[PDB]
Amino acid sequence: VTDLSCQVVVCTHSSDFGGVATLSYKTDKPGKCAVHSHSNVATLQEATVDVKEDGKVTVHFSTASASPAFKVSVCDAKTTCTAACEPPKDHIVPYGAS
Amino acid sequence: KGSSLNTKAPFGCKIKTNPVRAMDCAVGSIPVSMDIPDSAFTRVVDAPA
Amino acid sequence: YEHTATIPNVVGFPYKAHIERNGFSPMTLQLEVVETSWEPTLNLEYITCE
Repeated sequence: VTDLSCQVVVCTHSSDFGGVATLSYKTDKPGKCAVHSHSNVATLQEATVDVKEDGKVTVHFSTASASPAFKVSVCDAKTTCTAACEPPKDHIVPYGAS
Repeated sequence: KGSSLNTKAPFGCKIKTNPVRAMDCAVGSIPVSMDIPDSAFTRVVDAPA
Repeated sequence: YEHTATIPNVVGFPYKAHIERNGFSPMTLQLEVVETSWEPTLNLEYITCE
């Protein structure tokens, strides 16, 4: 696949990581794709990539940094995206990492 | 006993007897604070595309 | 998760608020108002007849 078009659906606060990502992988054969993303600024949600062939393979991604930039390693390449991780509502909770 | 209390009512209120109704008036607004539930909004990827 | 407003308090108005936060979907709502009788702190005086 190529064309690493990341559709970061929500840039959360946030909590346990969760948040929106979707690599629009221009691929001919979906399957097991490399998921774990090359940037420690926001913690990734999932580990492998269910690759929709030519599809927006969705993914979780959680970063608490309000000026977020998510640079993933979507198996056949990197993937660039940046969304504002808009801060959440509550104050104290189970966990988060980003 | 001339013109009515609600009947000569200004402020557009519906005036009326013992539970002394002056209601639906043309007076005032409605302030409100709505503690919205989690279930009121849909999901983040829960929406249609 | 807690918005606030103030609508036209005459009966005969649809209030509505399309408030959603991040990740919660767009929370449309439509409130209405019905009657609101005035009835102040009244104290009766004389019980006049013939």
